[PDB]
Amino acid sequence: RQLFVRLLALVKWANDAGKVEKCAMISSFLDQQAILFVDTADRLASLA
Amino acid sequence: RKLNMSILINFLDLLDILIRSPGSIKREEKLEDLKLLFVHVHHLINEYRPHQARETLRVMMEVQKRQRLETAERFQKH
Repeated sequence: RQLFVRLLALVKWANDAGKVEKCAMISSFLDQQAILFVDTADRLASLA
Repeated sequence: RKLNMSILINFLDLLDILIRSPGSIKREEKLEDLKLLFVHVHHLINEYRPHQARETLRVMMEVQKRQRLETAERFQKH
């Protein structure tokens, strides 16, 4: 019964896995763009 | 000096833009163009222009000798 309840909870959590992964990818892309811009600015400043 | 101040202002503006809109990926490419400006920067602010004025100072060098000649004039007064 505990195993079946855990499987049901995992299924209920994965029911929104598509939206979860989409939002995570959007956040990761935004953070990567921000980090890339900051790194480019810092590299240009250090070079100059 | 005005161009350096403008470059600093533009760098501050680009930093503010990257903090406000970080989707720019070509900004670093402009740094490559700075290399061209770096060529001009090869004679920017430190230790190359005064030498040219030293050319005129070359004449003044002989004037310094004339100053010594001024002291030599005292020998004539002797």
